[PDB]
Amino acid sequence: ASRHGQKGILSRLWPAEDMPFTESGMVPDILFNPHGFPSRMTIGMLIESMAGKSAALHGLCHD
Amino acid sequence: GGLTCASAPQGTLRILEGPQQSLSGSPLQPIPASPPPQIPPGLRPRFCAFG
Repeated sequence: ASRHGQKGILSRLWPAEDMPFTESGMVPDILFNPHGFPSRMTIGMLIESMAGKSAALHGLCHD
Repeated sequence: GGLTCASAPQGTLRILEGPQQSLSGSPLQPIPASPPPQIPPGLRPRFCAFG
């Protein structure tokens, strides 16, 4: 689960070579399907991901 | 000491303490609003792309 009410069963343990790598040289470790957003409208999960990426990059902790 | 019945009274005095209102009626003193989150100064691009 995330902290926003998005529960979910693990369907697949996907290899790291088959995982979509970014331009930074980074794979994800969890893939999320974007169709869990429209009917549920957890926009705070998008803000949490942007905020957690900023918190990791700058070395901060956001409110 | 015959204790006769006297007449009906004219009215009623009623003594009670009054509150002081020199303090209240002043301009209100609310709790100050917390500031909105401001971007920290000194944020730089730390990550440079490889190669």
